[PDB]
Amino acid sequence: MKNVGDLMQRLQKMMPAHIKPAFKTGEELLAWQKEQGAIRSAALERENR
Amino acid sequence: LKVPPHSIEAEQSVLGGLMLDNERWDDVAERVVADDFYTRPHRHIFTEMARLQESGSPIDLITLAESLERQGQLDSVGGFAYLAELSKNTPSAANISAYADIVRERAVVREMISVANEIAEAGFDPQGRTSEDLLDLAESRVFKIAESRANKDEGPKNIADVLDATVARIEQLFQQPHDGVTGVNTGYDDLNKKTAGLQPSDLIIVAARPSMGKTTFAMNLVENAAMLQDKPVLIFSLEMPSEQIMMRSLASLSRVDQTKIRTGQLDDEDWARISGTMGILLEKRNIYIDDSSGLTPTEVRSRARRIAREHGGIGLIMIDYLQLMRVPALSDNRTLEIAEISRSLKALAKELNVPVVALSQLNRSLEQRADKRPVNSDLRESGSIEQDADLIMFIYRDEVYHENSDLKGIAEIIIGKQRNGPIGTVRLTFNGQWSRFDNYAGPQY
Amino acid sequence: PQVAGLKVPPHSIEAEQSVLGGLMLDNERWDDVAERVVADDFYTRPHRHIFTEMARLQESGSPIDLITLAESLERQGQLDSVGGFAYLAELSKNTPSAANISAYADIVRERAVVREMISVANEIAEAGFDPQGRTSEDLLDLAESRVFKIAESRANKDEGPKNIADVLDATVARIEQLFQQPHDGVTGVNTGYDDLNKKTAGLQPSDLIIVAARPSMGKTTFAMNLVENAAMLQDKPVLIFSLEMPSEQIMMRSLASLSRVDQTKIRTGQLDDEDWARISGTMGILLEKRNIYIDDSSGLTPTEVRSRARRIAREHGGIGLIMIDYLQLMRVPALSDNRTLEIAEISRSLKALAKELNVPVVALSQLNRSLEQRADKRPVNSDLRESGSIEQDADLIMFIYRDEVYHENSDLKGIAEIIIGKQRNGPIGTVRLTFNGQWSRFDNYAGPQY
Amino acid sequence: VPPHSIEAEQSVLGGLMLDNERWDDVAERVVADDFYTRPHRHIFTEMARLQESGSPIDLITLAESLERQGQLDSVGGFAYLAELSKNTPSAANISAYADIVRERAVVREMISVANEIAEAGFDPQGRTSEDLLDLAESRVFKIAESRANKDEGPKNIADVLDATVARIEQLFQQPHDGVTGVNTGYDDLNKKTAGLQPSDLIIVAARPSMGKTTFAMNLVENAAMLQDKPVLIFSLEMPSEQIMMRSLASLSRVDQTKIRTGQLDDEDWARISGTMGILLEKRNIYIDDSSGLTPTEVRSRARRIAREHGGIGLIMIDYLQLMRVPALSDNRTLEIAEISRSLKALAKELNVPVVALSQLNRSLEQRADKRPVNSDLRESGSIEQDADLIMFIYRDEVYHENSDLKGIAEIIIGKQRNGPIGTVRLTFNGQWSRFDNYAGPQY
Ligand SMILES: Nc1ncnc2c1ncn2[C@@H]1O[C@H](COP(=O)(O)OP(=O)(O)O)[C@@H](O)[C@H]1O
Ligand SMILES: Nc1ncnc2c1ncn2[C@@H]1O[C@H](COP(=O)(O)OP(=O)(O)O)[C@@H](O)[C@H]1O
Ligand SMILES: Nc1ncnc2c1ncn2[C@@H]1O[C@H](COP(=O)(O)OP(=O)(O)O)[C@@H](O)[C@H]1O
Ligand SMILES: [Mg+2]
Ligand SMILES: [Mg+2]
Ligand SMILES: [Mg+2]
Repeated sequence: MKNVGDLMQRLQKMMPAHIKPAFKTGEELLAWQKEQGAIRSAALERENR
Repeated sequence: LKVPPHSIEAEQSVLGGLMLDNERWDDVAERVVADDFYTRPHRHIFTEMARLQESGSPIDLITLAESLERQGQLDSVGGFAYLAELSKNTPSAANISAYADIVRERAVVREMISVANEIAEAGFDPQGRTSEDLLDLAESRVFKIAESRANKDEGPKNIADVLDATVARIEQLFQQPHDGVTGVNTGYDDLNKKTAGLQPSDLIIVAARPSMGKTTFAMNLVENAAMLQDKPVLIFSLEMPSEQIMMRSLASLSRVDQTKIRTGQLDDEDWARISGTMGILLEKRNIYIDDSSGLTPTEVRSRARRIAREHGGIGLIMIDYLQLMRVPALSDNRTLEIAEISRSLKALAKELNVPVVALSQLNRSLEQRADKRPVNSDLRESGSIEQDADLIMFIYRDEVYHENSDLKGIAEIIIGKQRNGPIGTVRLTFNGQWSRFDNYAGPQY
Repeated sequence: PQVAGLKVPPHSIEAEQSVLGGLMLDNERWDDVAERVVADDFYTRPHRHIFTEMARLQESGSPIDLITLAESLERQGQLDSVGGFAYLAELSKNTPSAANISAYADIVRERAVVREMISVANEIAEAGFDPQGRTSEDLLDLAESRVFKIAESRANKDEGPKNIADVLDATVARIEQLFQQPHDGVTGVNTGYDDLNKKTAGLQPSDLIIVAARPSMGKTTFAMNLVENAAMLQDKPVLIFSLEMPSEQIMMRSLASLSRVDQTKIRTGQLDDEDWARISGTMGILLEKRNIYIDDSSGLTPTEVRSRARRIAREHGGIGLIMIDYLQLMRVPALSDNRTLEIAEISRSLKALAKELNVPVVALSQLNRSLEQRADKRPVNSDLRESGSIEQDADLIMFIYRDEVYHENSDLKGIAEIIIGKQRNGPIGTVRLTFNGQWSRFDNYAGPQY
Repeated sequence: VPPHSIEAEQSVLGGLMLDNERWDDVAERVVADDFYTRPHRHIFTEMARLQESGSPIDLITLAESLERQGQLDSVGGFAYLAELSKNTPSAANISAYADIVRERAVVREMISVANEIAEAGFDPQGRTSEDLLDLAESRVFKIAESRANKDEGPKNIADVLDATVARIEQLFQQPHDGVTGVNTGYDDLNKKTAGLQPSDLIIVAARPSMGKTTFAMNLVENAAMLQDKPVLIFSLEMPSEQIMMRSLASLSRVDQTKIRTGQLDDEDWARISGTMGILLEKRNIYIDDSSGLTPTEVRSRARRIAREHGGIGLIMIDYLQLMRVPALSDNRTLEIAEISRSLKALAKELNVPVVALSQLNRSLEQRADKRPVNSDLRESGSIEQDADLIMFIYRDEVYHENSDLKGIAEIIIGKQRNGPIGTVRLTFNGQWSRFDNYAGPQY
């Protein structure tokens, strides 16, 4: 019904441009997730104590 | 003479026409899908073409072979020499999209044949099965084709064909204000939020001890959602017949107590309301009613499919006092009966892409606790509906148990389980002499 | 050989003979079979038409055996044409037990579905290969309607889901028919207790009333008074299931109550002329009417109750009241290991009955003796422990308290109050009635407010 | 006469020439040497060889590909080959015909062998008996060897051992990375597990609100981007249009709520576009929003995927109770046993893991500890005996609201076939349905 590039351009109407992900791939994203999770764990521990 | 019909010629014509024309691809993409073709190499070709028209758009002959190399599939689908002929042919200009139209048509046909074959199979091989669980198979498997502009029958699906529908669900919103709702509107602004609106695939349970207004509540919901929409609804009633139902719903609307209806002591200013709510129920013809005695879930599904066959996929259902629902097959034991029910209901809600409201009851062992705010353990039906469900909204109208309370004219909701969101607690009022809840623009909570 | 025995559509023929052999041999079962089988569920045309007659007569002309059937079958010109009389005799000759029918009608429905699905699959496939230049839109709606016609062949014509407008027409016609005549506050059945109709609007016609109490409050008397009154206040039947005690006591009590004389002047014989006058009057008023019907049974099930009631409904008129007494005796044996589920079953089934006929159902009960250790003793919704399903199904509950049992110093003598404890349409309240039980009847109480 | 059927023959060949799904359901039962005649044997050979790669075998693909081997007007040719397509529209039961074909074929073969035994018995031709009977043995055992389902049988120690040395060989030079199979990212969890082993039943099970469907989505969501190899999801609990919103939200670290409303900022839209486009150049995942299943149906879909391309690497079934095989729905324990055995079969078959979610019975509420164990699930331990791993969940802050453990989900491993028991701590944040590691104090 609608394919990838057209799907992406379709969703792009909802946003402004110059919004790029700057992620480009997967393992980098997982690294970023690891970092954010370990950030959060600390404040979580604070609130517990 | 008797063949599954495929147009291999026109298919390849489409392919080679897309090769030397990377522009006229979205228009074709409105019609053709990878599952729509017949052999495998054409599918590999098409899906790679689409994956590349995402990023690498100018592609005629060779970039496809390069990408096909980058995952290492050369010679698995013919090869470069094979592709040369696919390139040379189809010099067409005028007619491409008609070929796509007819090929999609052929796929619908082929699908119908395969389904008919599965039906006959399960006929010869019932596999320890009743007729009731067999007609339903057949009916559902046909109706799933009759519906569904896209999204062919049972079986898994790739991702892009799902992201289409999901981005459509997101994009339908921004054509209008968000309104808080992502589903159906209840008419209660206190409740749209913590529910995010009734999501239209889910089983709901509206449980309470007997005299708390749960039936009145669900009647109010289906009522309001009759007039914030233009679709059908149903009212199954294992508890009382169409007359009391009509009176109560009518009076919930026109705001005159039932005592001034069945009697006839009513005034002009009341008839003023009645004529209007009447003429506004008649000029829509949404509601349908089912005043049965003893139902099975099979019958429920049957009636639903017919009413959806008439016009539109329906938008809301109500079922009354679920503990009366029987199937004689498992009359020996009751727990598995409840389980099979809840299964059927959930699959229905997921079939027609609708919500369901299925009332219930609670075992009274919450009497002797002296707090009496219900929670998700007092209901004792194996917990087989503490699991299947998606939204559970108990009720506690305090001025039934206590008498001299400051909490009169109130019936607060309690939410126990939400599959897609949080829980909470909500406040509403009750004036049972004409049977309708109302919002509570009151203190903090 | 057997390979060519696979292309045959599945069928049974011995069951098909045996069913009709039993029905022609016995008419008591037509309910069950017609609740499992339809004309087309058979294989061929003769047995189909036979079943057609064996249902269409029992609509109105009940008897259907061998010759009372043929005497109708002839008038449509079908003797010696659907097998004929000589062959038809075979069905009545063999299998003379009528030992099992229901099983021999399940499998027919099974094979019938299994066959009417396959005859559809082939007829879809052949057209899917012979498209006739059709188009999908003109090709799939036929398949929809085809598959759905299967289930439509079974469904009774008047049990489906109604539209709003027809229901609404019924409602406005009801209100119209009311305004053609006085209202009295009543919306159905009357009782005789004007104090009661206001909080109740009469006994409504599609409900499950309950009347619970301790042993000696007198619930039984109250239910008898209700049916007794609704006899003379109607031109329509009633029933009673006196599972407690048999007819020869019930009618003494009822007669006596109607005539304001104590029982102990009847079975003794020390009575006046005024007495016998008031006796003969109520007698000759009961017997010129022929409303009531009684059943001094012993132990029962809802499955038999429905049959005994529907026999009455199909014989003549539609009933308008029922009473059931001391519910606990109603056995449903599969559950007798337990009791909670038993009561749930009974309540469920009686509700379904009453709605299947659009009539009221009085039904009595008992209360567990927990309240005694409270020193208030006015019963409430929490002291009846019978699964508490009766606390859910019922559209009405009306307990009974009467101080002059517990206490004896009473300022409240000869007075029985009615503690309503639930309602599905009206509101709750409390009623104050008087008791004079040497002839077993309750009465109104024109008195102070409460 | 030798017994041999001809109606079953024509029907089978026409049906496979009509419905190209059935090649599995036939070929499981039937062998090319079962037909009494040779042309149809050629035809069946062609069918199997094409369905190896080319699915469409009806008339025209079959005729045109068979043309190249120069075999027309030799099996009855075009018009007879079409006469197959003339009759038999419904393909009523391809299965039973295909059963009796094999039946009579085996009977005929064995009777032939017996006849040859007798004739060589009365006609020795300078033969011993001891050196003879090896031919009787081998002649009789040739039957099933003509049937052998693609070279399955009792392997020898050297082949097995070389498979193992090949494992260590491929594994050693590349970085050890801890993993011994499939990954999850949780570097605290890979230690007690060493990876979801490639051929194992895994089960996940905790009470409703403890959020386990989330955990399974997390596993597939990670293992996709760590691989370039497929997965599956069977959502018997909710349709895809919620699944993808949830998973997208999990990756992009933004709540479900803002999406379905739309009050989110460019900081979020960037992460959305990233995870979107990064899924949409891989096409790993495959979803099914079905409702009612049988394990056979499941096997069919899965094998379809694996035959279309390559081999899968994961499965995630959801809310296993709804999986029926209706023959036994009068009973429960036998039912669950059947699903367990069937999934184990599938799993060992394709050399895949399985992740089959479950539920627990509420009895544990009456225990005052509420840390589940192997007993609280009451299915005669049918899945318990069958697992190759189990790991429960327990999020404290449901029950004891005042507890000093907020968004701290532990993972109680209650059975493990290869490794030992253990315990893990993890953190739950249901705003976007995702677990994270716990770089905090001990456990
Ligand atoms: N938007 C949200 N905000 C807060 N909590 C949420 C939200 N969405 C989901 N949750 C929580 O996540 C949990 C996930 O439950 P789920 O994954 O369905 O497990 P199960 O399938 O066993 O019910 C829910 O119990 C819910 O409390
Ligand atoms: N006309 C009325 N006057 C006063 N109260 C009423 C009236 N109609 C209904 N109610 C009250 O509203 C409540 C609604 O109960 P109901 O809707 O029957 O819930 P359920 O079906 O679960 O019993 C009743 O408990 C009753 O007291
Ligand atoms: N002939 C009588 N004379 C005096 N009192 C009577 C007579 N018959 C009954 N009673 C009183 O009236 C009550 C009748 O109620 P009853 O029929 O016993 O109700 P239940 O069936 O609930 O026991 C008796 O319990 C008794 O106290
Ligand atoms: Mg109700
Ligand atoms: Mg009595
Ligand atoms: Mg789940």
